[PDB]
Formats: sequence, structure tokens, C-alpha cells
Amino acid sequence: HWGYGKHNGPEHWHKDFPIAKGERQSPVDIDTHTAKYDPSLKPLSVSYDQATSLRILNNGHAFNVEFDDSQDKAVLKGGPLDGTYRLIQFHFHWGSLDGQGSEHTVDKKKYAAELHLVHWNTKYGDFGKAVQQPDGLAVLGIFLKVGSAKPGLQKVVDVLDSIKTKGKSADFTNFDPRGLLPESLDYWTYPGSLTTPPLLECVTWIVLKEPISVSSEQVLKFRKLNFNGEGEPEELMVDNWRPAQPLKNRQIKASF
Ligand SMILES: Nc1nnc(C(F)(F)S(N)(=O)=O)s1
Ligand SMILES: [Zn+2]
Repeated sequence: HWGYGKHNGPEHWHKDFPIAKGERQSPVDIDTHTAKYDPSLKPLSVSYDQATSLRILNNGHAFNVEFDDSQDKAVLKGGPLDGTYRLIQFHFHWGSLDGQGSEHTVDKKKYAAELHLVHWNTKYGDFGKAVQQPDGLAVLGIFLKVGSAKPGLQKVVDVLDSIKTKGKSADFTNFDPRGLLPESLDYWTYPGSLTTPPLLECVTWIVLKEPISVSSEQVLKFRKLNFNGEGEPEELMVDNWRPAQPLKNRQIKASF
């Protein structure tokens, strides 16, 4: 099935998922000189004080930190969004080397990794109905650069050794995602898609301008994870990013 290798990677996905060549695919290159400041944009509201993490899972492509989304505990509102979007999970994309790993690029610059916090529109009642709607999801993306350590990331780094291979999971309660956010909430926003199969065109992307810093040692532990299952030959989980897709005369709007 799909992956990130030469024989099942991004350039192959369109055969099973034709929407890969669609009109609003993600990620994209953010040309900062062409993005336009949008005064219609309301301020962004990230309300994560009640967030309830439950578990972390290696899904064979990345790891997901899962939240309890059976109530309005952690939500994203405002900015370009109408309504309330509830946090369901976050995950990362990262590279084999510090010069690559992000999915979005900024003036063609690639970061070492990208964090995605995935939220769904509560008006659609559940995640699987929301991904079938053009405004069903809101994903907050945050770039990672290598430099000083991110203290709030270390509890994630700490548990990765217990979910090395595909299908492993570990308990991950009481994790606070507020510890992953940069100081500034300035952002770029555009309509796009999931960046993995099934590549559904349901996402309002909100990409923060300010990256967070993580240490070399932290990202190195990311790179010790495995795409394969236990007892199979080691395939390091690296370069699980989709490259930039054609913008197709969407306009990227800036909040600043
Ligand atoms: N892991 C993944 N979880 N969600 C994924 C997505 F494809 F939906 S993304 N990269 O947020 O568009 S990747
Ligand atoms: Zn993602």
C-alpha cells in the first residue's frame, strides 16, 4: 500500500487516489511576498487548557498523539474559521537530514520537521463525517528548526522507544500540547487537503510563521522510529513528508 519510498511514494499515490492531482492539494510552497494580509481575518483562538491526551501510536507512517474529543476540551476557533474545531490528534513529519522534513515550505525553504495539530468541525458531529466536507478540518501547522531543545517536546521524545514499530501504542495521558506552541500566533492560511492518502480536500490550513526550536538530540530520536512492524527488517522512519503541490490560483492569506 502507500508509503514514502521510491515505489510507493508521493508520485505514485495518484493511481489509487486520483484526487492527488486535484484543485486544492496540500502542502504548498508559501511565497511570503505574494501572500496578502487579510483584514477580514479574526484573531486566532487556541484553547487547549482542558486538553486530555490518551495515547500515542506508531501507525507505520508517523506517530499520532491522540486526544479525548468526546467533548469541547481543546478547540481552535477564530482566524479564518467559522465555528468550533475540536483537537483530535497531533503528529509530525520529519526528514533524514536537518535540511528537509517539513511539508509546507516558505519561499522554498524546507524546515527539519513540521508539527500538525488536527481539528474537526463540530458541526459535522464526528471526524469521519467532517473529512467529507470542504470545511471539515482545520490543521494548525508549526515548523521545527534544529537548535535549542523544546522542553515541552521531551515527554514525547521520552516515549518513542516504547512505540518503535508499526502498530505499537503506549499510554500517553496528561500531556499538554500548549508546550509545543511558539510565542507568536501570526499565520498564513489557505484551503487545501490532507497530505496523506486519502488526500481529501477538507482542510483549512493555518500555518504559523514562527517556528519552534528543537534539539538535534530530540529530532535524532524521531529518526530512530521504524516504518516496519516488529520482527521485520528495519526501515527507519525518516522523510515522511509530501512535497509541495501546485497552488492552482488559490490565494494564501496572511494574518499579519
Ligand atoms: N499521521 C497523520 N495523521 N494525519 C495526517 C493527515 F494526512 F491528515 S495531515 N498530514 O494532517 O493532512 S498524517
Ligand atoms: Zn500531517
